[PDB]
Amino acid sequence: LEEAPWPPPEGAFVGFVLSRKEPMWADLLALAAARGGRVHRAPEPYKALRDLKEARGLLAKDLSVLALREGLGLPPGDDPMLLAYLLDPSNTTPEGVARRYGGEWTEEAGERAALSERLFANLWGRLEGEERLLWLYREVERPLSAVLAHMEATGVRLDVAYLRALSLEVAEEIARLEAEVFRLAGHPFNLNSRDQLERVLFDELGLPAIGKTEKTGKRSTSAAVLEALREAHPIVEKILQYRELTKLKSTYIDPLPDLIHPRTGRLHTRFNQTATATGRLSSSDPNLQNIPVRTPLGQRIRRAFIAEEGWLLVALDYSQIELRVLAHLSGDENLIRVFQEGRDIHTETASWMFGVPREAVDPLMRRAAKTINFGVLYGMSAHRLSQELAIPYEEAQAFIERYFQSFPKVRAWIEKTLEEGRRRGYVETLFGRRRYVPDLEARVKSVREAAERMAFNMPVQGTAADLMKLAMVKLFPRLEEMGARMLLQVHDELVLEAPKERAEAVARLAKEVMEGVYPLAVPLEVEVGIGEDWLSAKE
DNA sequence: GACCACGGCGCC
DNA sequence: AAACGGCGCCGTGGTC
Ligand SMILES: NCCCC#Cc1cn([C@H]2C[C@H](O)[C@@H](COP(=O)(O)OP(=O)(O)OP(=O)(O)O)O2)c2nc(N)[nH]c(=O)c12
Ligand SMILES: [Mg+2]
Ligand SMILES: [Mg+2]
Ligand SMILES: [Mg+2]
Ligand SMILES: [Mg+2]
Ligand SMILES: [Mg+2]
Repeated sequence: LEEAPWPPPEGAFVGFVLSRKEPMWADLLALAAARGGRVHRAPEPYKALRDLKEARGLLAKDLSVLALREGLGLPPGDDPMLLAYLLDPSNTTPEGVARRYGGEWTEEAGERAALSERLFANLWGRLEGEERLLWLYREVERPLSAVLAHMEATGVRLDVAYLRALSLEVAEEIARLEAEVFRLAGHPFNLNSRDQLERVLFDELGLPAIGKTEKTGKRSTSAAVLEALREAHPIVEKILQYRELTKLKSTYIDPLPDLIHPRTGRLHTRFNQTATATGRLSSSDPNLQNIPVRTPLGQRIRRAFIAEEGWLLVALDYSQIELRVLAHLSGDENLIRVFQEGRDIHTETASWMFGVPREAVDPLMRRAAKTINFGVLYGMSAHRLSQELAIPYEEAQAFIERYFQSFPKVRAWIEKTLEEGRRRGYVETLFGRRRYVPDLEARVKSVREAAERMAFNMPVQGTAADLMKLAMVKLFPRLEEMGARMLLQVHDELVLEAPKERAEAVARLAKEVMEGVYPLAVPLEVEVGIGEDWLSAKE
């Protein structure tokens, strides 16, 4: 390309180099733009951002987030990554996309700008005739990137002093557990080492091995294996408790307070738009989509996620979303009727599991039922949920029978989905998002059947993902008008931050927007709560 | 110091 | 672990 002085014309494709991958923490090392056979290199990157009308090109959201960080209202526009991801969700990296669609991902901003221009031209051409994918791009993915950029730049407040105090307390309990484990082992060792633990349990203590690990075939020390050995030796329970505490402390309690941004005083994640095979988002650096909530200590950690002073968090959560989606996709009368009657499958299953009336089902019991309901739906074995429920194999067989027999058209939709998948080479969501599954025609059964479970799950999980994305795009401008903030997305949950005076109105509006985003054969119901912290806002 | 595979596990 | 699906991060063991 012909070198030309900054600034570039309108509609130019940007290229840029960051000191690190996280846009909220990155230094803008270089900035460039390409248009009309010319490349414009910015002598002064930060000031040059002001000359841009939009961030158009590869990883557009990243540059936009950095711009927002610097108080510049620069929205992301066209991004070849989004086009490639829609064509094939295995297109997740700019390295891969460049190689596949015409270029090479380098470390020079000018070459990145030129690459962005070429890739877009080529990828836009491949979207010719793909009207459903084109609809997803224009109406969902492209505007969503703008929404996500604002969310990333906003961040969420965290009670740092609380977590630091909690760390000291957990450390003392960990010390008690590890000391007991070493005593019971008869000698100290690296309890964090599963290799050393394996030898202690199975060679020294002579406990029976239950399972083997996948890649190397070692005797597994997983929680599922330990759960089976809970009554064989006192050391097992102590290890399980050590596992829980060290997991939470090393993953959340200790790292998170060190990740507070010095300018915003808040915690900033990244919402990756081209990272999953189903169309779901992912969250990273740090992952805020896996904040603990199951155990007491876990809930204690979730409490650290708080609203700004004078504000309140609003948590909105779709009700039984994939089951409702399944009802629409399959068209099963029995399942549709269940949601028309306003029933709760999770509660009903949980009542059966613990053998109690459905009014005696606590949140923890209902949570466990989700493993059973979705597990069985997506192909869990009779042997597994017999171990999950600690019931005889024969009973576990019977549950799987009645589950599918209650909803006959579900199995029909699955068989239809798999056959179409074999013929076309891909499955699709309700809106036409695709996932290629070539292993549907594998001659090895274990491989073929594994692919099948991936294949028929994708339209269900993906449709729910499409619906949430659409809801986010619609909801965002409404929130901006109300002075409320969209903070987090957790797959089928949104976390908002609103002024105390407007909290209830925001909750009501967001609920209605989410419920009426795209009507199905069954009503979409959304549970909403308001609180000073994340945990309180979901109760 | 970084990167890796692995086992393991937090969430949806 | 076991024929649930979808993610990212932890420490270990290991290389470079
Ligand atoms: N396994 C430990 C127990 C907690 C859990 C969970 C799961 C959730 N999902 C998918 C299906 C849900 O529709 C979607 C949202 O998760 P959710 O809100 O927790 O569950 P749901 O929306 O069905 O219940 P609720 O929101 O009405 O309480 O994520 C799952 N999908 C699969 N294949 N397996 C799962 O375990 C889960
Ligand atoms: Mg407060
Ligand atoms: Mg939900
Ligand atoms: Mg949820
Ligand atoms: Mg792994
Ligand atoms: Mg290992």
